[PDB]
Amino acid sequence: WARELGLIRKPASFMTSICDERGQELIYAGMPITEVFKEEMGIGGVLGLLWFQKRLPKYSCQFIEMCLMVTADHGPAVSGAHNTIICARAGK
Amino acid sequence: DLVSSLTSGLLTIGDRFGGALDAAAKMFSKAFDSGIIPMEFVNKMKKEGKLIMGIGHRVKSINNPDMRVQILKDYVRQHFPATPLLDYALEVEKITTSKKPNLILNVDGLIGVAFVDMLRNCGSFTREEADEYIDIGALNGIFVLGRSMGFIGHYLDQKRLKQGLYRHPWDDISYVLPEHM
Amino acid sequence: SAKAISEQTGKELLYKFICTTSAIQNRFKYARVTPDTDWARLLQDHPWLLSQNLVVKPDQLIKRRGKLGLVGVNLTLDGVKSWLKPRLGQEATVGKATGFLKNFLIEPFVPHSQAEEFYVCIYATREGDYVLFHHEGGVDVGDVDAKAQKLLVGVDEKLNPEDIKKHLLVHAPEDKKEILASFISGLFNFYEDLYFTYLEINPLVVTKDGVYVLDLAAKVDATADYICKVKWGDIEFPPPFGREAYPEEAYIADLDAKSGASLKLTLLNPKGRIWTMVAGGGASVVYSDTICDLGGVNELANYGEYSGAPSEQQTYDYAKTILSLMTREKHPDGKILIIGGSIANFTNVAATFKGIVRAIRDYQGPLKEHEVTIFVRRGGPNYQEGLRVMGEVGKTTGIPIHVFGTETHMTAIVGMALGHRPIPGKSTTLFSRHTKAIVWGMQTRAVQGMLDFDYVCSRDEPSVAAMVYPFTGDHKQKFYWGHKEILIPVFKNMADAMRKHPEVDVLINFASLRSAYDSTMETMNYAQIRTIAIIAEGIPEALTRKLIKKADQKGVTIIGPATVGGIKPGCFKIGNTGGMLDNILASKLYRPGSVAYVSRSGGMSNELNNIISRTTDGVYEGVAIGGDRYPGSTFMDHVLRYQDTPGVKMIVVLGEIGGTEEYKICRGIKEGRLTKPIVCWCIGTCATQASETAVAKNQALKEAGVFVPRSFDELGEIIQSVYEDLVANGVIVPAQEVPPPTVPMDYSWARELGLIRKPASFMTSICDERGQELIYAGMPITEVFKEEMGIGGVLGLLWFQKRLPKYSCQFIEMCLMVTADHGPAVSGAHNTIICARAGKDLVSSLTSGLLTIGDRFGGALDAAAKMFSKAFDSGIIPMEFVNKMKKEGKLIMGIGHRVKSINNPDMRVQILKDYVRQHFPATPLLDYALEVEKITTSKKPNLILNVDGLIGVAFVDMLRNCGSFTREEADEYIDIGALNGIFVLGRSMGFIGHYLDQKRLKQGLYRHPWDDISYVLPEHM
Ligand SMILES: CC(C)(COP(=O)(O)OP(=O)(O)OC[C@H]1O[C@@H](n2cnc3c(N)ncnc32)[C@H](O)[C@@H]1OP(=O)(O)O)[C@@H](O)C(=O)NCCC(=O)NCCS
Ligand SMILES: CC(C)(COP(=O)(O)OP(=O)(O)OC[C@H]1O[C@@H](n2cnc3c(N)ncnc32)[C@H](O)[C@@H]1OP(=O)(O)O)[C@@H](O)C(=O)NCCC(=O)NCCS
Repeated sequence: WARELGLIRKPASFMTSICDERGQELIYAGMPITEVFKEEMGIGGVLGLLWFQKRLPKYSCQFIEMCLMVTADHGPAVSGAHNTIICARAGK
Repeated sequence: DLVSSLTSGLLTIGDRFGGALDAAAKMFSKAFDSGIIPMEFVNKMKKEGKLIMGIGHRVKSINNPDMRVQILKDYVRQHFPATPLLDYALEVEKITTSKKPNLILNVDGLIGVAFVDMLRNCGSFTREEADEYIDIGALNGIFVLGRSMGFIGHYLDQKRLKQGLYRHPWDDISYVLPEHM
Repeated sequence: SAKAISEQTGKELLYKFICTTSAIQNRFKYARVTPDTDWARLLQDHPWLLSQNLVVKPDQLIKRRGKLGLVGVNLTLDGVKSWLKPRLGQEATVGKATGFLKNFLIEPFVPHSQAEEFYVCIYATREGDYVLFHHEGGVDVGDVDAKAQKLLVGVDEKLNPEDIKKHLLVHAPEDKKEILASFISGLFNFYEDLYFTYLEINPLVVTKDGVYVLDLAAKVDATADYICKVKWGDIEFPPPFGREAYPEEAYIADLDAKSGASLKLTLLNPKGRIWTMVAGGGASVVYSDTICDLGGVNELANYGEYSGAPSEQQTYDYAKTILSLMTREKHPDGKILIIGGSIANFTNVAATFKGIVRAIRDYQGPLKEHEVTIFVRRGGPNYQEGLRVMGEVGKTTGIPIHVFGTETHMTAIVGMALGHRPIPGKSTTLFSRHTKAIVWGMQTRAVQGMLDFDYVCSRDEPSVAAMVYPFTGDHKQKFYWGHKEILIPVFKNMADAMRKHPEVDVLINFASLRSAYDSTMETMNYAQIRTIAIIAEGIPEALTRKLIKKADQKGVTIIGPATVGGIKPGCFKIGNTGGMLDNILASKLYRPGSVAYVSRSGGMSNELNNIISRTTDGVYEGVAIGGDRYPGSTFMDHVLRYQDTPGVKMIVVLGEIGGTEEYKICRGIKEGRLTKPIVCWCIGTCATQASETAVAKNQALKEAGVFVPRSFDELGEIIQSVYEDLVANGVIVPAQEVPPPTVPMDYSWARELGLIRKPASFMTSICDERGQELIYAGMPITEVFKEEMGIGGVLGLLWFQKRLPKYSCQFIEMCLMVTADHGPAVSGAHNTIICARAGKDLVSSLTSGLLTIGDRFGGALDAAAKMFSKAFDSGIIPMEFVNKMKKEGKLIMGIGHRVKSINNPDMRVQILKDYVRQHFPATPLLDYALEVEKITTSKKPNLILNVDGLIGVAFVDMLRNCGSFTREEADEYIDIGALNGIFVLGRSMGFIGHYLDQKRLKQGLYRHPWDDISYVLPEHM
């Protein structure tokens, strides 16, 4: 009540310049979610919005998706995939 | 569950929280084997702009001291033969509390210098073992294994109070977004 | 603070760090004789005592021992042994001080004539250093300023021996003229290199063999240890020669040592009636001055302070020591306790009063038994509630307590106490409403105070353009402009701030003493900065004289070296001057007045704001110049700066004892320079060089047309008289009190004074970290270590919040010893080894091993407890339980092994089973589990009771069969997972061991070869 009638004051931590969840639309970096889906940017476009806070050009967006496609699975011999298999086989 | 709650608490024991246990041993033993005075070690450490690890604490001061530092000091004075690095660290502590009262020699610095004393002034560690166990990280493990009891205690307590999901209210945030990206 | 050093350490530093080609003599030939010293070690350590002639003299900072006759001259070893018998342990009398003699210095006696002894004295002043030399030294010189040749060497400049011969050695002997210049130049170089202040070598004796130094005297700038601790070493600063300290005085000295505040106590009279426990620097000397000026010279008991916001425990200890010192003697006329103080800056008055009234309620019986009268005056934030708390304790205890606030004059409290009255070129316009500053450093409290002042003084533009901090990168700090939230950029280097903001002209230097000099020397070469305020403290006198010199060169004015700043109402405020916005709005410092003032200390500036506010129309521009030795701008520069401003109508000046500046005020007003009415008072008369004392400044200023009150009780009366004369003459036209803008206060301040009531999450019934002792479950950490409960005991405190019995604590230590490492084959140890071989770190290796302890690995600690305790509370015979877990699938958890079967036990289940059967009273569930294992060993021999099942059933049995668990907490912890906690905390030792061991064998990255994979991929998806 004392801040709704506007008299108290509060220093607020956690500055977070990404993804304002309040309001009538889920705004990303500066661009709303309906603009994200109308401008037809893939997940590379929202990687540019959330991580870099820039609307990256449409060749860099496809390059970010190409990087997330080639840095997918590379066999289960390697150590991280091996630990995931050990924890899945322990049924976690 | 227990392992995910304790584990998501244990993945913050880094350099600012609780991982000063090894850097307050490496720094205080790298400035004791290249022997300077404490009053020049502090000058060098401020001149380089880096933090003296294991000398600062957010909430405790000299007018509000933490007692767990005193319980360890009164043990390492008696049962420990020949502990000079702790005396060096106490010298640096009072040099820094003469300026700012906030900067008090932590338990994360007292355990580091007392463990270097216990490794290199008791038996069975010569000088390559007792420096390998500082370089490898056997002093962060003391903090992680000690604080696991507290984190499991906090999991059990928040499980027994039947508390709900946490939401962190928007009046503690101040979103500072760009204009229109 | 330049303080004295002993002759032994002076000669030690001289003989060790001198750099001369001259023949120095008697190097490291001196002996220190104490009352506690022996003689065999002395003869073995210094052999020259058995070879030469000896001169012994007391070194307890005794001045002019020749005029007193305490010097042993030309004696043998038995000569000094027979002469030191009435000198060691006898209370000597020197000047006006009778004190113990406990220190003597022995020198080799030298042969010398009257024409060999000279006088060298290098003492520091504001412009530079004075090298004073006299060709006729000794004790009977007398006139130390009327005969000798002086030479002023400027700051940041060197002294050449040709200049010594030209100005200083004109009347030296010719057979000493070549070596004396070398010794004086080396002595000056050593003086400048070790940061002394006043070095007096008398009497120096240059003879044919070399140079002897008979007596020495030296004061060293004690705050230059951060630059010269390697050259000083362990300096033992001696106290002045006087009476030995009382143990309570030494107790408060120890409190000041181990505290962060300033806790001073000195008992002038342990029998008298007037005790004064007054917080503040200048507040204590002002209260003792108006005790002295009201007939209380002889019966003033103590004087001291508790300044700089002490903790509640520390102010309780100080007030307890004062209330115990005023208790042991009786005074039937009546004892008076003046718990005074000025307006505090930011401290909540109710907390310090809470400490003092704890010390009062601890001494209420003796305080009524000894007829005390407590007079309290305090101001600042929440002084209303603080004085109301003190009035509540005065009502409830029954002792007379008289609380006064900002409405009272500062020292009329001691007026109504003793029975005297009843109890009821440089610039001028430095600061403007377009003046933007640059703060240097992370001082967000001071910057938010300045921005709150800029809001409330009706100023449309913030007076912090940017902050500068090189230890972090460039970012944008979040600050509060009224209700609004603004971003203020903190820059790494000052070049970016002076590039993007060319409108600034003032840098507020909040760097510490180890970076303030370099920061303002980096600042002073920038053209836009025309004033510099250095708020730090500890900066040495040599570095601040170099700052004064470069400020006079570059034309900037400096209000730095130990200050709080200075406030110009309506335009600007330097950091933390004034205090909170409560103080700014109560003292009406938001609209421009017509009075200017100068002070030296920053503690009396708030009282000056209060007095001018209550008795005048406001303050136009007020400045405190600093609490250092050589202030960056003295009183006369600010009075001349006030003279050229069209807004000032009168000027108040608050001076102090020491330093000749009010004489410059006298000469400036007499030589036709000052016209506006000056009011002044020099605080701290209290004299119970005599040409620069406070009564000298008062008698000098009273005659010279300056309005000077008699005591400090009448300062506001004099200022009100001068103001009502100036409003009768029609020059002062007071404006109308426009209402200011309002700021919201603070969530922290509103909860501290207690009117907000926010609901708090995170209920946490464990480990109260706050307060003074790390409290565990309900028991402090000192009781944890005193009652010898191990890590099982602190597990019972943190996890279960009960005091577990000593067999159960040792049982939990036994469980954490058996559930440690069990080989690296297992899933969690394997994951820890793979993350350690991928070179990660301890917490990610242990953590990614700990994320396997679920159901199939580490789940038998809890499943074999829930199973054996569900099927024991349902009343089932062990044969029926084995058959019930047969028809439903469901192999019994906690039963089975791979090798150790029977007549070949587990040998770590046997240790736990032995401990439980020997120590646990009334263990039914282990006996039920042993009946089940006796039934199921008949099927297969290797169906022995596992250790993961035995710890489960022994733990459930311990919880529901020992004390302090009922039965519904005793299976609540089983349901929540205290057994999973036992396994995870046990196996963490093994996983950290595996991390360290794979880090120590220096293993490489793991690849898991394709011979052990067998890909079973589809055909073409
Ligand atoms: C833990 C820590 C963040 C707490 O410090 P803090 O109370 O927040 O102090 P702040 O960072 O708010 O204030 C910064 C000022 O104090 C200085 N300072 C703070 N901690 C310092 C430290 N350990 N060593 C040297 N200087 C320190 C900063 O240099 C800076 O100086 P300045 O006044 O000239 O600007 C910090 O001291 C630290 O990182 N210590 C090393 C890690 C550690 O020991 N952690 C155990 C306790 S959590
Ligand atoms: C048939 C044979 C292979 C079975 O041997 P086995 O040791 O009983 O092996 P099993 O796996 O069947 O034993 C499991 C038993 O222990 C029980 N058990 C196993 N794990 C259990 C657990 N955690 N908890 C409770 N019970 C468990 C099982 O329920 C079962 O008991 P059940 O009979 O009540 O069902 C054995 O008898 C044999 O070797 N026969 C060949 C001999 C021969 O003729 N040789 C040729 C002549 S030269």
